[PDB]
Amino acid sequence: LDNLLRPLLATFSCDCVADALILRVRSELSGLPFYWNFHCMLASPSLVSQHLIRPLMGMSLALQCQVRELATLLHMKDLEIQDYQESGATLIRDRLKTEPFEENSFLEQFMIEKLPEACSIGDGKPFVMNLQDLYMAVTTQ
Amino acid sequence: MEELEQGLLMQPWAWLQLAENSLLAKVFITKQGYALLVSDLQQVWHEQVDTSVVSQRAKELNKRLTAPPAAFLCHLDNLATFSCDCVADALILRVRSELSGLPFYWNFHCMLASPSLVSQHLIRPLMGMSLALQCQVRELATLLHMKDLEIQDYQESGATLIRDRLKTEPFEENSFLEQFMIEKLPEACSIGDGKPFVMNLQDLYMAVTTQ
Amino acid sequence: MERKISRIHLVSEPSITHFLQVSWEKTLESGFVITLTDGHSAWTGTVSESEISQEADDMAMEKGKYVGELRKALLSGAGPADVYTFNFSKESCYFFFEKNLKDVSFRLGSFNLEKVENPAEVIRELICYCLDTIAENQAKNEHL
Repeated sequence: LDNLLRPLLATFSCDCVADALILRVRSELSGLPFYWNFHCMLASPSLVSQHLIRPLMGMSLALQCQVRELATLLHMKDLEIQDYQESGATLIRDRLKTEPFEENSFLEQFMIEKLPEACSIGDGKPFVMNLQDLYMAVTTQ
Repeated sequence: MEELEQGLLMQPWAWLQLAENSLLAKVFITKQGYALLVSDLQQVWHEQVDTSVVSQRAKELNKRLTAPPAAFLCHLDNLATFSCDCVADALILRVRSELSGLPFYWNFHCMLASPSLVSQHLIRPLMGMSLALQCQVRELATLLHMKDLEIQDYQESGATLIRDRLKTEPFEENSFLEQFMIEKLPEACSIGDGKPFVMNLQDLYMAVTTQ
Repeated sequence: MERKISRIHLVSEPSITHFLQVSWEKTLESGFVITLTDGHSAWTGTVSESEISQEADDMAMEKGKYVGELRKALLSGAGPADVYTFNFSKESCYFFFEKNLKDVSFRLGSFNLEKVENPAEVIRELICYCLDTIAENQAKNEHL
């Protein structure tokens, strides 16, 4: 079961009976057919808090701190290009001039233009690819 | 009442100072009734109420202190002393307020929220917020990389720095995570009492729910 | 014993000023006799110790603080913030009174009155006391 699931995280099927989820495995262990059913109840509010709500909230806070630290980083790069143009008495190839960063306008452009797809829950797919190394870290912490 | 639920999905979370702990609460009030979702960051609780329940429960809690339902609701919209018990899983939330120069009582009869509303009001929004915040990190990291291409053009031809304290190191995202994870993550991911959540994330909460 | 005459308006009757007379033994908290009149007719009734305890327990407040609200309503003790409102059928003789805030009137209590049989006479007594009482506080004032 471990060696079957590790690469994938054979065939599977998913059936609900009242509150309970059954996950069915058809595969082969040796050349012979292997069958399993997982029998899952609804997770308790403890588990959902510990595995989902709390870590997901702790990730959003830490990511908000990332955005803050990247905004102070951005402004510190804007003081630096200013110090070149304004007093460091020089120019560039022009094709690379960035706009001065302001997090108010960064957020308003982000939230009109990019939010519709960015917060897409979808298949949960992109959460497992983009966010897990943060998830493991937040949970440890 | 369907519009009360719809308002609720898109209301932000407030933070409540009990004597006993704190709570997080999102509420939507109209003249029609209210809907409320509460959490202590371990559990979640729900109530929805129309004006029929308002004038009955207020006449019980406040025997002779008459009003139309909508005037009580209007005062709760102002939002006092908070206490609670979990009795079974009624988080009964007991609220003492001042209105008309009279002490007032409301008790919220909050049952364990359904897993479906926990999904719609927390997990899905909170996930959607983490993905959106990560796209903001991604766009600040492209913006930081773009400002380095710009600043490297200066470093490539003439253009010395004057103020000997304006230097930026070249932005690199893996190492910015590495330092954050040791120096910043302990504090920043701490749930605490949920005041960090209500203080800085409610705009994104409101946006992601409306998306 | 103490009494206190107070001027009020019924919501039934905007332009008619009514007079409430309350009469009790120094603590209003110990219960009281109450009279209403409108210059044309009169009505009377009574309230008691355990009723006022129960009625403050009824609103979850400290007794004495609730007696405060009763002084202020019934005895003209209204602070600058306080507006009070009076309701009465003369037919049923059901009284009730209230305070106005929150864009509402809030009930503060209810009485069974009875229509009084000698209207002009309790009126006569009532206003003679008033002529006298003005005159007593006047004589103290002159000296000061």
